[PDB]
Amino acid sequence: RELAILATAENLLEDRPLADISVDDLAKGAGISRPTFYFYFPSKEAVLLTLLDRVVNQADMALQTLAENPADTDRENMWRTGINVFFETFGSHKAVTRAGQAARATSVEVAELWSTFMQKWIAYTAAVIDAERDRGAAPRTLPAHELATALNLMNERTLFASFAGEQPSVPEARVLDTLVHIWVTSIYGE
Amino acid sequence: RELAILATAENLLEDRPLADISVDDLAKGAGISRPTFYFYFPSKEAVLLTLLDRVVNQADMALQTLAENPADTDRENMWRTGINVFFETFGSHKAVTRAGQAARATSVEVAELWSTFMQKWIAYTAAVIDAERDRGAAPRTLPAHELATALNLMNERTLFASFAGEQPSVPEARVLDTLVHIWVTSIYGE
Ligand SMILES: CC(C)CCCc1nc(-c2ccc(C(=O)NCCC(F)(F)F)cc2)cs1
Ligand SMILES: CC(C)CCCc1nc(-c2ccc(C(=O)NCCC(F)(F)F)cc2)cs1
Repeated sequence: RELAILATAENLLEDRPLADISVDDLAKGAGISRPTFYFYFPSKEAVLLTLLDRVVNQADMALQTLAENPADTDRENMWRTGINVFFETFGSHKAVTRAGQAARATSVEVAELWSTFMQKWIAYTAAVIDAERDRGAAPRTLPAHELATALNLMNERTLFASFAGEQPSVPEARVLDTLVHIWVTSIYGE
Repeated sequence: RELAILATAENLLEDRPLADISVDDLAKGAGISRPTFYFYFPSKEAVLLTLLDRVVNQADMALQTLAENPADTDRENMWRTGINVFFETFGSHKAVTRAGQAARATSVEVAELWSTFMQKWIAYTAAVIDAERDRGAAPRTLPAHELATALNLMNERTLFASFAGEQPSVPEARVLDTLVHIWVTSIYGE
């Protein structure tokens, strides 16, 4: 029934914002009553937090999997496989992505979740840049953590604008190539 | 008295969010009554829209001024002078920047203002990249408008995270050099 509430919420978020979804809407979709809903989640806000937590951990575990089983390809394709984790994971859950980013403004728990994982993904990015510099493949230009931070924030803004069809945005079918170019040139360029 | 209302609002936004500022707060600061406030602005939301409109046009007119009077320096310093318009203009009005970005979620007029100017700044960016390619200084890699869009969105997210001291963020004293590196490598890199 927890899974039914979560699937109901993800389905309804494709049609309307969390503000237009009632606890009664979530309960009906999961085949339970309102007070029975409160046995599983304290609020509709907690439901979105759990949905975002699932998608964020999905992306994180995919990047951990790549990290353990390196692809046998050139540096451009290495970075492309990493960015693609986020493109495919968040782009496969557009309504949770959209609603979760909007909740950053109003939910300390959402803001803290997003902050925690971005710090982790930025640290990992910087560690890989540092490894590329140590082996002589990348030049020692900017501080690696500072470069990693700007590239990770570029991807957050640019992928999510693309998925939402914002004006302006890179077309979704061009956004991966766009970001790979900017990561590879900025990491390997003198 | 319009200028007094606007100065009052900019001052109060340094201490608290627009949600915690009342029309009565703005009126008191400008030395007028509540109904007299409504003679100048329909809402506190319109006051923020005007503040954001002023800062956005300040940045736009600064970039127009640079465009007319080119600086006599290398390509890295050219791009640095352009990014610096946004760093100095928005970084000199941090409370309006913060409040204006937050209002994008709730105000169609704010969202449309921000969208309109980003389109203009992206078009100008793409026109300069195209000129650099035409003269043989930049290689024909990505579509220039797509590259321009991702670089402009990177700057929006990265400058505003820096000004807000978000975790994560590039330190404010490093953010200009960080962005200049990524623009120059991605625009001139093969
Ligand atoms: C083959 C193995 C060793 C992977 C090596 C390539 C790597 N890629 C990354 C990386 C991290 C973050 C993001 C990124 O997109 N952040 C932003 C996340 C989001 F959601 F905000 F967009 C994109 C790539 C780090 S190392
Ligand atoms: C010497 C003359 C000819 C200027 C040539 C250098 C140029 N610089 C730009 C440019 C445009 C936008 C931004 C930019 O930061 N956008 C994002 C704005 C904001 F506010 F969202 F951060 C940054 C530089 C375009 S051509």
